[PDB]
Amino acid sequence: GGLRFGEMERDCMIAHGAAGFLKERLMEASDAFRVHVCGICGLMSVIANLK
DNA sequence: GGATTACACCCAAGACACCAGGCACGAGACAGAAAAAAACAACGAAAACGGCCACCACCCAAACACACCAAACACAAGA
Ligand SMILES: [Zn+2]
Repeated sequence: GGLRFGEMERDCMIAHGAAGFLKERLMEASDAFRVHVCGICGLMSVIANLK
């Protein structure tokens, strides 16, 4: 498994002002995903066929 | 009446529904409700007996008068 980067760790990163490190811990070191939203209704009901 | 009560990490151990009355269909019986007839109200037609005008005579009502009684100004008495 992986180690939990909990809420108090986020508080310490925020105190340090390290925004890029926080974004990288929570996205690229974890469940990063790409979704499509509708520019009109703003719901994730867009049907994307990428191929 | 609800709702919240440290943070991170390690390990082990058990279960991962079974079994029982309701829906459908599955058939009777008085009750939810429908059909009928006979004693219920009235009206048409005949019978004779109760109701209305006479006739009628005896009992209650009015007039006359009697004596009797209740009563009312006032001459007299009285404080
Ligand atoms: Zn849309």
